[PDB]
Amino acid sequence: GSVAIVGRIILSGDTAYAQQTRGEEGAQEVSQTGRDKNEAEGEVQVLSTATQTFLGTCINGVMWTVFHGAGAKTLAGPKGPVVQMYTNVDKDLVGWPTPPGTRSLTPCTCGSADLYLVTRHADVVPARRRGDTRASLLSPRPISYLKGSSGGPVMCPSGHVVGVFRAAVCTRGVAKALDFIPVENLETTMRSP
Ligand SMILES: CC(C)(C)[C@@H]1NC(=O)O[C@@H]2CCC[C@H]2OC/C=C/C(F)(F)c2nc3ccccc3nc2O[C@@H]2C[C@@H](C(=O)N[C@]3(C(=O)NS(=O)(=O)C4(C)CC4)C[C@H]3C(F)F)N(C2)C1=O
Ligand SMILES: [Cl-]
Ligand SMILES: [Zn+2]
Repeated sequence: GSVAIVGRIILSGDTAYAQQTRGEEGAQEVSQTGRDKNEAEGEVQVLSTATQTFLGTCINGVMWTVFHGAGAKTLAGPKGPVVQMYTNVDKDLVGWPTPPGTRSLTPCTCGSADLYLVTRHADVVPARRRGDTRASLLSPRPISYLKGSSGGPVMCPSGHVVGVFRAAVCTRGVAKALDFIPVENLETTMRSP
């Protein structure tokens, strides 16, 4: 089974919109055959396997997502399934060559502490950065609000990408903070010998 693109999260600065591109049947077919003839576009994709769904974020020519969503699976593409370029279980990180037609977000170099997560439902969730990999939510959220958004982007006010959403700091079913793979750690992954 392959990972399939089933939609994209269109970013328009302050707001986002979730556009579905595959229904359940089409999604399953793309994952089964590993072949996807739709011309992809955008920077944030909605991804699905046979059993799960989550997000992927295009950065530095690679579409990144979480290992706990994609495993080591191939990505369905126009020429057939595409093997993962990066697979790091320790970081819960995987990457494929960015699908043709997509574009990459720019890594943030402005150091702003005011961040926002874009969820799979196109919700924008403000957060305040707390160290390298964490950001505290301005408003607590039920975990169901954030489920399915692993692999989505954490952004700065200028529309730069700061990190890739990995996990929620969550007790008693309420998320208080975000854990994300910082963009600098993606560059390290692309530099690791
Ligand atoms: C309690 C909780 C919120 C469920 C949990 N918090 C939590 O563990 O907090 C601690 C303390 C602060 C950071 C974190 O340190 C531990 C690191 C965990 C990890 F992430 F690195 C991780 N590495 C793995 C590597 C290999 C195999 C499996 C792995 N499994 C992992 O974590 C698991 C999964 C991850 C998850 O749910 N991610 C999200 C999501 O949407 N997934 S998903 O799309 O629906 C779906 C399941 C389809 C793919 C974004 C959060 C959303 F729900 F908000 N988890 C549990 C959590 O977030
Ligand atoms: Cl990391
Ligand atoms: Zn920035």
